[PDB]
Amino acid sequence: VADTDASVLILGESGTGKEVVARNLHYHSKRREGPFVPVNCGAIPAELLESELFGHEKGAFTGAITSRAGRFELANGGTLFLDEIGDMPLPMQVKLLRVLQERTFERVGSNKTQNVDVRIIAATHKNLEKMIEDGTFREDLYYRLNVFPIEMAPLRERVEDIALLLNELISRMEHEKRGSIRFNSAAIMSLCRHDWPGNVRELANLVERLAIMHPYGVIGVGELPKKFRHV
Amino acid sequence: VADTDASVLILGESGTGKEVVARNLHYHSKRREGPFVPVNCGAIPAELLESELFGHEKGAFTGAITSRAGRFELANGGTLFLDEIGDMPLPMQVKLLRVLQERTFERVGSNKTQNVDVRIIAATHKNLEKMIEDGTFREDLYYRLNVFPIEMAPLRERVEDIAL
Amino acid sequence: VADTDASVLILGESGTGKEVVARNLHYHSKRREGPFVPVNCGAIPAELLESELFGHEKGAFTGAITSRAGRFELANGGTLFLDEIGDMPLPMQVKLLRVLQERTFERVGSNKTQNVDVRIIAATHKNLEKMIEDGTFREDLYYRLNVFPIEMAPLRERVEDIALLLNELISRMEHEKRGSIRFNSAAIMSLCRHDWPGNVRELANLVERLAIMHPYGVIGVGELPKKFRHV
Amino acid sequence: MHPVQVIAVTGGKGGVGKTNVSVNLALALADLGRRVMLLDAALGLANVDVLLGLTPKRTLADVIEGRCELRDVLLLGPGGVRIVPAASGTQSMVHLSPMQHAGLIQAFSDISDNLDVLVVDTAAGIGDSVVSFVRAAQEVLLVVCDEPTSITDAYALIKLLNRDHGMTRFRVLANMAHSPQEGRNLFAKLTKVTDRFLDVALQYVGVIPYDESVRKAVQKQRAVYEAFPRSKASLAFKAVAQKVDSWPLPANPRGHLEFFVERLVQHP
Amino acid sequence: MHPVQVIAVTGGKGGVGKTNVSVNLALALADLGRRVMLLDAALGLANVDVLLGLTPKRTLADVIEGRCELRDVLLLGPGGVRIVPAASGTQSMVHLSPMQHAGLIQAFSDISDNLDVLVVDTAAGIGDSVVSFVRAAQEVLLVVCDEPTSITDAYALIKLLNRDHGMTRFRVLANMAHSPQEGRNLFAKLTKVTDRFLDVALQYVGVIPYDESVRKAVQKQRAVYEAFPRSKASLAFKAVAQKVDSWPLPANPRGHLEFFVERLVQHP
Ligand SMILES: Nc1ncnc2c1ncn2[C@@H]1O[C@H](COP(=O)(O)OP(=O)(O)CP(=O)(O)O)[C@@H](O)[C@H]1O
Ligand SMILES: Nc1ncnc2c1ncn2[C@@H]1O[C@H](COP(=O)(O)OP(=O)(O)CP(=O)(O)O)[C@@H](O)[C@H]1O
Ligand SMILES: [Mg+2]
Ligand SMILES: [Mg+2]
Repeated sequence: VADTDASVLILGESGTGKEVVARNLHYHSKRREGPFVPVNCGAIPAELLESELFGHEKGAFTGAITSRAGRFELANGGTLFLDEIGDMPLPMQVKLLRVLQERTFERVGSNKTQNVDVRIIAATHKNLEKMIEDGTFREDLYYRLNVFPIEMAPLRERVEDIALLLNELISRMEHEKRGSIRFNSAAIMSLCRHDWPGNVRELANLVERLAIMHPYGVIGVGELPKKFRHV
Repeated sequence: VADTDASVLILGESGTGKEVVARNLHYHSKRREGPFVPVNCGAIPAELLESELFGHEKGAFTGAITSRAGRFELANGGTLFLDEIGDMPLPMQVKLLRVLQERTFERVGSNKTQNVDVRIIAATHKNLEKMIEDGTFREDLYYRLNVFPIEMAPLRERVEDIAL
Repeated sequence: VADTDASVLILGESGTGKEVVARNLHYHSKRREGPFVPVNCGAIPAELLESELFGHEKGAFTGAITSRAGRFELANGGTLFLDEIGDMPLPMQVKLLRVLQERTFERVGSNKTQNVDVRIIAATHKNLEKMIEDGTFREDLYYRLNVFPIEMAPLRERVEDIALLLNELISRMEHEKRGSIRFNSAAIMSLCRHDWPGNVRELANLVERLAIMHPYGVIGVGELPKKFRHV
Repeated sequence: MHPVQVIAVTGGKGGVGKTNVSVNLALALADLGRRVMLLDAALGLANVDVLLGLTPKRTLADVIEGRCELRDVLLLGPGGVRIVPAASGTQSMVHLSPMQHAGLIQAFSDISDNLDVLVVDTAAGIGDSVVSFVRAAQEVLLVVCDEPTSITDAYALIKLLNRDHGMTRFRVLANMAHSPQEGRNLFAKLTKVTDRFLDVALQYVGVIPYDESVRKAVQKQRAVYEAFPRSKASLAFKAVAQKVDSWPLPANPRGHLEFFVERLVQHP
Repeated sequence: MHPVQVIAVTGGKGGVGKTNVSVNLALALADLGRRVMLLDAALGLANVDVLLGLTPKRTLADVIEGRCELRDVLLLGPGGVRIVPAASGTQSMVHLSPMQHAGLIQAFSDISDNLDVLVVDTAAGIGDSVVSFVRAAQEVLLVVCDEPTSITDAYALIKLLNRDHGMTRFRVLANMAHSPQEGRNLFAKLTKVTDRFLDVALQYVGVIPYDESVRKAVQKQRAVYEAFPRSKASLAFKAVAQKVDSWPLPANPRGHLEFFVERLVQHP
């Protein structure tokens, strides 16, 4: 997908690291000079998602003292990263499909159509098909987006990868002069036998916690938190 | 316009009698056996116009105990009379233009597109152009509707008809 | 953890002494000379939390009659202790995450962005992980606040410390001048044989109650008010 | 600069003498030598100005309606006590949103001269305004009379505060008692009920005797402390004020909204 | 079948004896031979049951929370008077929406046996609940004492009702007066203020003397009419009840919400 400008759908559980994949695709494609605008559809309130993604003009709603422009126009000539697209409501799904195909959208309080050239990299953690037979996600939108799918597996299904991830985390933590830690075989094996809900964020958070706890020392099974210890 | 199935825009002040003109066009066209469904946009609250015009399915909103179907499907094979279309908000205008051209619409709480064959006779009493330069009415919708305009004059400009 | 600038989350049960831990962390940090601003999210109505944390201008809502500084600005140069973070509403969770990430916030009814450098110490008695599982708490805010968790233990699990706590509580009453009181060995043993829900809160409440009720007295087995004797 | 002590006079039962206790306690505390501000939390119906004989040109209704700020509605009352007047039957003060109470409490932080006394005379009942003004105060003084209705009302207020806000420390003052043993017995009954159902700390403050000099003062629209400074009620108020002045000053802010959080944050 | 007379006992000032007047008037009107229902509109804090010594198993909190209907919360009180009990410090009754007050008033139409007496004991203050229960009643009886604060509060309630609801007819009853001339003078002062600022009709009902038998009855948790039926207060209540029974019955419904609109519509 790197050399092709096409809409991407990244499938993976929460915390797998989809934003870095989106940034890697953006900065090494024809958009590398274009803006990268990340938006989390779960952060904006449902009543403000329209104004956030499309923008609004003067007096659009009570509190619209300025003509703030939306995320799509900020991503013109760049890439817009939709994260957890599954909670986005149905009318907004129809307008997103309109942006994807008809390359047009409407501001809030405006009576004109605007054309923007953006690349949409969508991310979600819900089974979109099951939502389709539940009557909650748009089926046509699902086919439009799942042309180039990236399935990012949980860390509990690639446990033998933990050592390399620890090397990368500790390497960055050393580059920023924030300390270093070292594990023995027992600690790494114990970590490999963990369920890891919140995979990579759990791993990074644990690394930071251990750097605070045991700086410049050897980490064993005893020095790991109780929830990580295993026999 | 009687022998042609095309969208009609009736321009006139309030109380000029646009409903009877719409009924005359409907009952003497190819829709004579089809339903005639009148809807006054100003009557439905602005928060319920979506559900009233397009319908909704189970649990669409708090209070949706039934899957009531909208006005457009009731007018399938007939005519829908939009009265005072000028107060209808902009997103509704975009969806109305979509119904007019693409012949498709979406219910509330539904994830499928429905096709209906209806004839739209729009009525308004506001200067739609002045609303266009005021940034309140859709300009493309105005061109789509004003292909067959009927300008119903006020009684004060046709006073010699009062006897009849 | 006290010598570093990191987000601390204090986990335990109700009345386990989290504010004491937070104050000790603040006093043994680089921010000793700064302020300590506590915020209880379960003692402020949901509609008031935003105005209390961020401040407001002269007119922002139907009750704002003056412009005041919020508790983020009050904590500038110090630490902000958010107690009972679990009952914070979800929109306020989103806004708190945005403030913590961007390090900037805006008063309600204002468009001027202000920067504040504060240390966040949050406290919880609810099982957060279960709350993310039910979707009543945000996982991203959770992992921003959980850089260093400190788990406090119930008084029923540290029964041998009750006498020392009693002496400490009586000690602080010498400084806050509401009297003094002494205990008997049988009374201490009876207290040690108690379940103690709301551990330190009930211990302090009982000591206050017995001090005001019988000042400068001695407490026997029958001196205790109710449900504190154990055969 | 110092923390400011805030005293909320309450009790739930109407006609127990909350306003009289507030005014006379403020006057006595000013007599001991403190700069005292008295706030009439009876926002819909003003009685502090009526008892003191004041006719304010501008009240808190002007503050909430925005015609004037908070500093210019202060009145110099008897004994040097500064009074914040409330409205009397104004349509904009009958019932206020919690947001408005929060704004009014927060706006009091503009005042930085009083010597750690701010007496808040709450309204009758256990309503939202009363609870809001009690929770914002460091000390909660309950005025109770030796009647089953007054005991029940005070117990209900204590139960509400303890159950829904976790308060455990309450001060109790007996009013219109015909003997000191009457006040002691009234405290015994109230503590008996609370002990039987709750786990809270009640501290006896004192007793204000039934005195007709108070009635003459009310008829004269002046305060019993200044109109009849040698009466039994005046001496009881002086004793209570001496006891109140010995209360421990606040030292640490709490998580909820309260008066003068600025002084509780910066000073430590 | 007949229209039902509804009497709202009010006065704004707390501790003027609204509950005592309500209870004793109810028992006296039952003595004259009417089927009387007494409602404790003090929804957050119940005092009718306290003064009468009742311990209800189900109260109005159970009605609003939906555990039971309205008929099964009735209690047979002294003298055959049927009591509707209120809650005491229940979180679901501290403050209710106007919709809830409307529903509770409308639900009373299920009762079709009382002989045109329904006494409504409003709470202290001029709040929304008090105004809702006063406007829904045919007769408005204001209990006033000979104090500047009581006169000011009664005038404020009258001014509120007249300005924002157009009410013009008010009954005034003096309580805790030490002479009949005291009651006459109190009425004179109240009418002087009202005539100076308003155009309303005040009708003097009578005077209830200051009597310590009332205090003994409250201490005994019984009513002064039944505990001390030969006291001055009991005789005054009997005279007032005889005067109240001579009031004209309602004949035509008004446009707003009020008790028993059904009987006011069908009967004419
Ligand atoms: N110590 C005392 N001795 C004698 N009478 C007293 C008294 N304290 C109060 N009273 C009487 O009680 C009346 C009511 O006093 P006050 O107005 O302070 O009570 P309160 O604050 O409970 C009224 P509300 O509840 O409406 O605010 C006084 O005007 C007086 O008649
Ligand atoms: N005529 C009278 N003589 C003696 N005492 C009287 C009296 N009228 C009322 N009282 C006393 O007034 C006190 C309060 O009476 P009551 O409870 O009826 O008042 P109220 O209902 O107006 C207070 P609230 O409005 O706050 O509920 C009691 O001590 C009662 O005995
Ligand atoms: Mg008062
Ligand atoms: Mg009462």
